[PDB]
Amino acid sequence: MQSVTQLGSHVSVSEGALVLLRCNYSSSVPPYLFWYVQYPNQGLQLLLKYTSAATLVKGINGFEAEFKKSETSFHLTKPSAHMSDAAEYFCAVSESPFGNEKLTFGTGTRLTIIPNIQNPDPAVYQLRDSKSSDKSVCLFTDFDSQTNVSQSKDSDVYITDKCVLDMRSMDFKSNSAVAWSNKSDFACANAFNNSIIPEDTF
Amino acid sequence: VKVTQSSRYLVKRTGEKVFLECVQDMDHENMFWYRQDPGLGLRLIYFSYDVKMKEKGDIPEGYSVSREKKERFSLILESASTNQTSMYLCASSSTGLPYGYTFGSGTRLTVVEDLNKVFPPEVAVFEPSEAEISHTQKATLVCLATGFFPDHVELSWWVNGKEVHSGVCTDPQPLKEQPALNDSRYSLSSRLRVSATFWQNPRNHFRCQVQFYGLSENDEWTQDRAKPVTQIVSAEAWGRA
Repeated sequence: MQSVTQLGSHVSVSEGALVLLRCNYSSSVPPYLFWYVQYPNQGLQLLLKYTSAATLVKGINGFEAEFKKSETSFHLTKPSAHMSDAAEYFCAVSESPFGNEKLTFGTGTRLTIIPNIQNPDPAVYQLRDSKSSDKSVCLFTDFDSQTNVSQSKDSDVYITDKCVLDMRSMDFKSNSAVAWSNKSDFACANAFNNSIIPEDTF
Repeated sequence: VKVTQSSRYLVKRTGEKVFLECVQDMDHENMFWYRQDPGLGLRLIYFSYDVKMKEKGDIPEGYSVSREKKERFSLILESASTNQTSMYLCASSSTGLPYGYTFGSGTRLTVVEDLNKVFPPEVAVFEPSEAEISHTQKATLVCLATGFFPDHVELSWWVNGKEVHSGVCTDPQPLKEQPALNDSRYSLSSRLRVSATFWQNPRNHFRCQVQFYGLSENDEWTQDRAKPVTQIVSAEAWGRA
């Protein structure tokens, strides 16, 4: 239980690919190690713990970690990443076999999973709900994860980054970013601009 | 078998002295207060191994702690600064039981140099583009939440009175409405996607809900405008032919 580090504060992996989250520790005494995950909205929750009860530990949500004493490591793996694995992950160490007595945490690894968009028809669309006041949002949606949305240049125009929604029942996922302004000389058809696909429909 | 913290967010002014409680129903000898910052994981401020006992963590500087009864663990910031702006996490455990830590569920605290800067969010919804509906037979409604400081909001979607999680994405971080102003205000957007038939059925109801967390009733102002208190701002829209 002296210290812990998690090299790699941010990991982005394709849906279905291998997940690996680093953990290394130093301990003057026998160490006991723990992995916690923190889902976007909720709190911290035990994924798995190691006690001197066996080397390869199996934990919740399809994860596993190996206690390799000869590298001072306890890396977290899952063979095939699921959208629902997106979260922050923390490695801790304790002098107690059960994690009763103080835990020292590492700094966290933010895991981001990249959806595999199957059949992309990218497009920019104009939405205005006719409650209509200081109103006009533009939706760039249904693009491939190759595509990143770059920030604004005109500092009085707002673009939000891409986000990924999943309509579970139709095994259908899709990416979107939103853009808006109150400015009268602002058009959906020239609002987004960057790393953008020719086949964009309108 | 829960550890409860006193408030889920709070707002406070630079220089003020602040008190967070934590409480637990498991008869636990051990209680800990950490803080959580991006890039820095969890850092232990203070802990306590019995009633009336205390001991500095890795970063006690600026803080003080109070264990009065076996069930309570209060953390106290001697004088708010913006580097005590953080998410504070309490945990408790038993010496004897083999179960480890139970964590509370956070309190976010933001500290500002001027209480007049806090605002609720105005919440508009935007109805799908006709052109999406025809090209794809789906229907994306967008919610914007705007004019909030500080970044304390919780946006949810509700479809005929039942909340929904399938078909939703919300910005993980908000953007700065005015990127120069140190204490610039904030906006957040979310999306709700449904099959166009759903959208083309005025028996179906959608509401964008935005729970904000600002000033508590104890706080003191009189600007002409409503006291920016914890609240739910919604907006809605019905199905359409």
